[PDB]
Amino acid sequence: GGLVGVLALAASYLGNLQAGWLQGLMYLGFGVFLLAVLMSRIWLMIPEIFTQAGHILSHIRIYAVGAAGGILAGLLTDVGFALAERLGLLGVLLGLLVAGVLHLLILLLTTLGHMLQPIRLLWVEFFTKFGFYEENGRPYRPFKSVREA
Amino acid sequence: AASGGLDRGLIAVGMGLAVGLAALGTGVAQARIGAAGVGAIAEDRSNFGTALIFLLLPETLVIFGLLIAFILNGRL
Amino acid sequence: AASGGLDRGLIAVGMGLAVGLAALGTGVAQARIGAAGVGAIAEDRSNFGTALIFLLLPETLVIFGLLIAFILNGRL
Amino acid sequence: AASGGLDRGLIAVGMGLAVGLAALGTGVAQARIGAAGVGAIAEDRSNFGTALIFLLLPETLVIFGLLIAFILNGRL
Amino acid sequence: AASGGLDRGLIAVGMGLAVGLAALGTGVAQARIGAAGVGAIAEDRSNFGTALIFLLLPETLVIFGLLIAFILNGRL
Amino acid sequence: AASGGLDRGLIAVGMGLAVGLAALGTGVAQARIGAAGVGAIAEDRSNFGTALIFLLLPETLVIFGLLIAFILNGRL
Amino acid sequence: AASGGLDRGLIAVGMGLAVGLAALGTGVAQARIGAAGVGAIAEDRSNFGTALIFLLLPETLVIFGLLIAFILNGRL
Amino acid sequence: AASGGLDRGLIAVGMGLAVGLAALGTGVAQARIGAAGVGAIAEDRSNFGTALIFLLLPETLVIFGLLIAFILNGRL
Amino acid sequence: AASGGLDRGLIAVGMGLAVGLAALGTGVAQARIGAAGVGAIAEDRSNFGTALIFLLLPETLVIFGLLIAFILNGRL
Amino acid sequence: AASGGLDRGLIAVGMGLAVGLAALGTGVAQARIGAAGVGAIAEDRSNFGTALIFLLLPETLVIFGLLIAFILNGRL
Amino acid sequence: AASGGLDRGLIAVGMGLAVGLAALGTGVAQARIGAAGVGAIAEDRSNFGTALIFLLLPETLVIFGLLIAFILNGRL
Amino acid sequence: AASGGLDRGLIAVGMGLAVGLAALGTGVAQARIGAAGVGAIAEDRSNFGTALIFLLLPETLVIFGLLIAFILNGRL
Amino acid sequence: AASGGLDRGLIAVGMGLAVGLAALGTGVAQARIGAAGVGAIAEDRSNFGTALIFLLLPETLVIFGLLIAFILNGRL
Amino acid sequence: DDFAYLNARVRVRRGTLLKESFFQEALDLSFADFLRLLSETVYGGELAGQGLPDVDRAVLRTQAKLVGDLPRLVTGEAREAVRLLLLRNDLHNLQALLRAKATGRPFEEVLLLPGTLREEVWRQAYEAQDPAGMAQVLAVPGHPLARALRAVLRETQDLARVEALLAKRFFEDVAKAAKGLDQPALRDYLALEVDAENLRTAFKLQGSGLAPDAFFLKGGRFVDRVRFARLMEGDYAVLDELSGTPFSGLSGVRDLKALERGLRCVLLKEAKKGVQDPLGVGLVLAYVKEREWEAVRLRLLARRAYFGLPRAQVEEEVVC
Repeated sequence: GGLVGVLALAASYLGNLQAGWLQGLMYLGFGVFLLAVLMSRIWLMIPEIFTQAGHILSHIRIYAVGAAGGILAGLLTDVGFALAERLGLLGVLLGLLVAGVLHLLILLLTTLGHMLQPIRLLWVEFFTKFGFYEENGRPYRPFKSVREA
Repeated sequence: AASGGLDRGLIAVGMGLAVGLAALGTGVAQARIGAAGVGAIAEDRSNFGTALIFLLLPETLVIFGLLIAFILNGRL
Repeated sequence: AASGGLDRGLIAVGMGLAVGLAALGTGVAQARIGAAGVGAIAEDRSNFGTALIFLLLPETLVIFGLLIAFILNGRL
Repeated sequence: AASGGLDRGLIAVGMGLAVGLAALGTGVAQARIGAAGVGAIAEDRSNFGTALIFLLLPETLVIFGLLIAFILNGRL
Repeated sequence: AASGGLDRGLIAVGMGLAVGLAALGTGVAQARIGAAGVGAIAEDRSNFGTALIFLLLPETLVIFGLLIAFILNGRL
Repeated sequence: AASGGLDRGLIAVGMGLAVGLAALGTGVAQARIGAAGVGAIAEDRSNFGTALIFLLLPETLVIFGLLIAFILNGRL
Repeated sequence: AASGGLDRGLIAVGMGLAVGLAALGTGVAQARIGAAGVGAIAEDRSNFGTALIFLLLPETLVIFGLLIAFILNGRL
Repeated sequence: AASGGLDRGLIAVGMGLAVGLAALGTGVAQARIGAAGVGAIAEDRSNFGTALIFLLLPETLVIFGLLIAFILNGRL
Repeated sequence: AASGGLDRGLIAVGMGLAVGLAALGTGVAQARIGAAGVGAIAEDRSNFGTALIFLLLPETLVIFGLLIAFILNGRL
Repeated sequence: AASGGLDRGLIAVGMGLAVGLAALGTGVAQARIGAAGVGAIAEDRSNFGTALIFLLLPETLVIFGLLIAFILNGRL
Repeated sequence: AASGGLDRGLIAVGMGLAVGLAALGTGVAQARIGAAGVGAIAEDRSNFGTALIFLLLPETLVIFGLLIAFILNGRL
Repeated sequence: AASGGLDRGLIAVGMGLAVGLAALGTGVAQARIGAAGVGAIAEDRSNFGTALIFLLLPETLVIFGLLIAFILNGRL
Repeated sequence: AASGGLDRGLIAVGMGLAVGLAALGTGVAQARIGAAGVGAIAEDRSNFGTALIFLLLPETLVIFGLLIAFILNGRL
Repeated sequence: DDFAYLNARVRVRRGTLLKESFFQEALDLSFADFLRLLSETVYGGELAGQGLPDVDRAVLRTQAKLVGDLPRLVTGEAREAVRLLLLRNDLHNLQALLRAKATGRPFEEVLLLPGTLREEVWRQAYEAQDPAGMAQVLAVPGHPLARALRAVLRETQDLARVEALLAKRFFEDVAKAAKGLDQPALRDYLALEVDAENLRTAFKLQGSGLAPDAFFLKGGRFVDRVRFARLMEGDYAVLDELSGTPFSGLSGVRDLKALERGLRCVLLKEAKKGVQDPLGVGLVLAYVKEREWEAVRLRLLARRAYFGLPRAQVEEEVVC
């Protein structure tokens, strides 16, 4: 129920100039739509929806990092074989080759770290009761065991 | 774009602090709760969802900081 | 940045800083209670809710910085 | 983005820091005690009313500040 | 107030900090003693006057600012 | 309030920091003795006048900030 | 190189705070959690993943710095 | 009141630091020892005089600062 | 060498900041883990290859410094 | 005297730092020894004397700025 | 190389900073890691070649300083 | 005397820093060893000729500082 | 008094800092290890041979510097 | 703080041993000679004349003066931890008081080991008639065992059952309490004790094989209710399945006496880990254990010597 208003606010920064005004103080009625049935069950612990919102920012962050750390990886071949030193010069190609053989193996080791992030993202989703039996235990084997091969 | 100045600078300045304050808080926070899990797992392998649950969580603070840091760009 | 105004700029820097310092407070806060949290499965399932509820409170720290951000600018 | 007068950038300064520093201190303070509390509930169901009296104290520090901060600030 | 040059603004800055810096200190102070406190009631009902009293003592630091500040209040 | 030089600005400001730095130090100081402190009352209810006399000593640090404040102002 | 633009300087400063703070934070976060582990390595070559798994979550922070640095680039 | 000038500010600042730096050190010194102190009194009412006599020593530090602080400003 | 404009001047500093700072981070990270590490060797020479590998990840900070120190000089 | 040049104040500055930083060191050095020291009396009245004697050493650190200062002065 | 223009003063300061900051970090690293080891050694004489290798790792930080300083000065 | 050269002001700060900081390092060395010590006095009455013999070698160092500080001046 | 113009003073600086910052690292290293180290002899007489090999490493930092201090002098 | 002092105090304390060779002689020492050997050693400082009750008494006092002093110091995290150890044996003593209290057996003949609570607490407790009142007394200074005793007492006032269910419940309290530190070594040794207690209890109860959990104390880490159960069913194969578990000298053992020996060795091997453990509780802990282990052999060998009993009679049991 909340979401339409989210899109409303988002646009003025999301295109900056491309959008922001296909919606507005749309939020004021959209926020009401959100909470209606949380309140119908009563729920003596309603504020707790805050944490459901936290996951969204996290999902973004994991992809972002998976990308950025990703990008960084390509750029080490660039400051490891290509251009960097001084303002960026030609002979850096083979000055860096002193380093060049070295950067390759280091790079290899670390990118393995990046792929655990796909799974970190996934782990956000897996125990968040979106068609799942685990919920910090609960009869059924962890998901941990399920995906590996 | 265009020559800097102290006002532009004031907004330019704050961008690192926003990410940094939030980032620092997530790491220290993660270090004690995060620390708690290896023994729990060891003792009770079944208990892992908790260990696993501790680490994700402080990290929301850093995400907020970065957002403030970003927003200043495109207003700087 | 902004309209300009070094004074306005001065009020602007700190509105964010208010948000950042609190974020730092919120994480550390989550960490000590989180440590209690490994304890929680053990102590009482009934109290588990309490432990969980205990976590809810620190984000308020943050709220003060943002109130200062809404109220301050636009106004300036 | 607008403007005010010369005063506001200067007057603003202690107002943010006041909310942020107290807030940071409050988060740590409340958290350790919040953690501490949990042994008492299991042990004594009775202490839950006590727990209700106990926890409150560091958070007050900010409230006085909002009152003064408004008389000073938002004074434009 | 919300009028005046930059210099007057400096006298304003530190008033919050007196209160704020002390506030940060009070929270940490409250956390160790407070932690000590929960057990004292919990085991010992008799200890309630002491425990209730105990948490208070660091808190004085902040308070000094409020009396002078209040007599000042809005003079500037 | 009042307007004048750069000199006036340093002294007016400083009244809080002097108090604040010491305050932060005192709070932690009182806290270690205090946490320990809760136990003596528990042990000897009888001792309570002694215990009451005992706690006091670290608290002096703040008072110096106030002493320097009496001297400094008058250029405020 | 040479005499940097007034603009380039504002962003260039803040460029450092992001890389240094996150990098430092990750190493320390890894170190405490890292410290707890060692008997397990000996015990179980297979179980090894848990201490290791612990380290991965903090790893996000540094990478965040690179993203904000990325948007700035060509203005710096 | 007072008036500015580049020379004066350096002396105006430092008088407090001499006292302040010592104050922080003294408090921490007392805190650790003070905590240790509390049992000795309780059993041995006799040990109370000793507990006090032991406790006293770090406070001298501040006084050194005061002599030096006095020496700085007089020029001002 | 000789005179430098604002970019060069800013970088000249940071070449040093970089070398000192990384070393500091590396040391702290190393202190907690390093303290933990040793008993295992005594027990197991066999695991020693694993140990030799074990210490390594925070240490990365120093190497980044040499490449950047190299890069800075030449915009210097 | 009066507002002299920048130098008298600047030269004045560094004298304090030596004394102050060292002062902080004395208190802490004394703190570890004293706290342990309270335990020493308890454990051994005969070992109480070493602790008592031990506590004395750190205070020299403050003095170190002053001996070089006495000889120097005739240039303030 | 001796007196010169605007760039040089900046490298000369920071050349020192490179050395100072790394030295503090190495020392801290040795203190915790170093402290655990000797009992292990007491048992394991066996480790002694290993002991020459084990201590060795934080110490690299110092070496890093000599190249950056030498190349900077003692080479410019 | 009084105000003088630009060289003196720049030079003056760090002379003090050299004398005070070395003092802090020597003091910390005493504090931890002292802490270990009362059980040690009991244990190792035996080391005293030796203990006495090591102790001698560093005290010469203190004199080197006073000298170096004395000799350097001629730029102050 | 002394010579004027900023540049020599600017070059002058790092020699004192070299003594202070490195000294904090040596002290922190010396204190924790030294307490175990003198002690190693006390329990374990065999460890005196070990102690002779083990303790030794921090001592290099000051002596190269005096040689370098000499090298530094000639820049100024 | 104060484990700077504690490990160090311990470092000196660890010296007053009566070496392995003491015990080896003792095999070959008559009672008089055994006594002579003892009088020249630290137990000798509590030995006046010659005679076994005196040896044993000397042991109590010897352990007392070097360790028993320590519970009054309670202030460090560690001191509290140490308090837990002592509390457990003492918990036995408390049981001895409770049981004494119930059968018209007087208060006066129940020796206590160095107590966190003084003589008068015990006296009051004894003197505080109702089972609630006795328990309430122990709580006056504070005693997690008081409250536990009460917790068990809340349902009925049946002394023996209260003691039994309490022992399980207390070791359950302990499980949390030991967890409430960290200073692992005590925790570890204790964990091995849980396993060990389970093995012996199952052993004591074997062939009963009822509802095992009433006798299975929880906190098994290589043992579980079923393994316990199986042994209690009489299935000895459990020890043969509890192999490659941390308890290897129990393998194939079919007697409790040898069982206790193996267990002592395993746990001892764990206790021995502490020798230069910092805040990590090992150096003091191990030291307490040394005094313990020494005491065991001395008393055993004292009798051996006294009655002239074989070398072979002590041979399994004065080594681990």
